[PDB]
Amino acid sequence: NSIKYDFFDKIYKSKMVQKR
Amino acid sequence: KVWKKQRLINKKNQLYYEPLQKIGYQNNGNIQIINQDFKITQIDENSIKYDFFDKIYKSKMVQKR
Amino acid sequence: EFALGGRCLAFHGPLMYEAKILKIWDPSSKMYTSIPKPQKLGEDESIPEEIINGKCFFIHYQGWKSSWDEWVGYDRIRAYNEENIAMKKRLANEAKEAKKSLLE
Repeated sequence: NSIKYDFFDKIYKSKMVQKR
Repeated sequence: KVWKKQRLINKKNQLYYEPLQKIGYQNNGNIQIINQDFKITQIDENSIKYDFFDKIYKSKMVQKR
Repeated sequence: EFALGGRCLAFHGPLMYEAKILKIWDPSSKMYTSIPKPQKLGEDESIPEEIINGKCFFIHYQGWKSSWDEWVGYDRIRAYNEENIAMKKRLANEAKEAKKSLLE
């Protein structure tokens, strides 16, 4: 269970990026 | 709007099918967890988890942006 | 499909005979599970060597006497489903056609 982990880290970083 | 699940047919005429995208594939409730109209999707259970996750994400961003 | 006490349909030549399972064989442990069950191969119980190492089952043929109990493995014991019933009826009809050809 690592593909989900990295995908969600990327999506969360993008999410804070869009919500700075 | 009304939704119904398909009825039980003989497995002689049952046409099981499996998709390839495995992340986004719009299916009915006729799924299988692991005349060409009653195809039951073999859902690849982890795809259920994935589909749930980004669905909750979209339900968040509809009200977040 | 394949369980203790469950129905099964096993091949016998160009036709099939439906039976009920009584013992489930475990080739790894050299053991069968029966019902009125961890127990070794019986003193009078044995399986043919081509199915002693396979998933064999002790079945009783319905419509046949209790003396026709047979040890049949996964080779002939099919999965009891709609296809199994349709295919039993198909080979029954083919047997009927063979009989009619022998007659007419």
